[PDB]
Amino acid sequence: MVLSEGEWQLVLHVWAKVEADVAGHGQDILIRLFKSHPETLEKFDRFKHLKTEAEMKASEDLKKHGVTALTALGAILKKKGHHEAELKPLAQSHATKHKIPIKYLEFISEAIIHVLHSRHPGNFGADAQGAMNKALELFRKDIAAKYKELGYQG
Ligand code: HEM
Repeated sequence: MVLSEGEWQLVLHVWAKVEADVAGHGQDILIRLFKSHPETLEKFDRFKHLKTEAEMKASEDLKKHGVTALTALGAILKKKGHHEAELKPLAQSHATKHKIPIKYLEFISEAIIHVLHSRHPGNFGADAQGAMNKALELFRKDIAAKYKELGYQG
């Protein structure tokens, strides 16, 4: 797929608001993911012991990981589709070290979209949400093709 420049603009305009507080957004998103789909927490050996949302909120580690994850995504989105180099090391570790099925990349995409909708309603109307969704679908499609070259998904 290919996003138009107007679609990238909408994606990068809400992302600039996320960057005003990366750690806060990274915490919200990972928590939304774990609550919604608790099986995804089992992939994290570091965090699988966390029992409640209050424990999650208080985990410094968890918040440090959310910053790491978001920063990597942000770097991919700012490429506006030319992200081949960035995607390689990410597809290699998620496919052969962590073993994250595409399905889970779909659940986190849903969590990213829930949180932006809640926090940034004025900058995340229907067109901006469709543009974010296309960007995350592109990301997932390229990752999936890389998983296949790497010997992991299907
Ligand atoms: C927006 C999509 C995602 C991004 C951009 C992302 C990014 C990252 C980055 C930058 C790291 C550190 C370096 C590395 O190991 O490659 C990481 C580690 C990891 N990721 Fe992801 N990730 C994403 C989706 C997920 C999902 C959906 C899961 C699991 C349900 C997952 C599970 C993990 C695990 C288990 C690690 C290791 C954490 C630790 O022990 O240090 N990732 N990810």
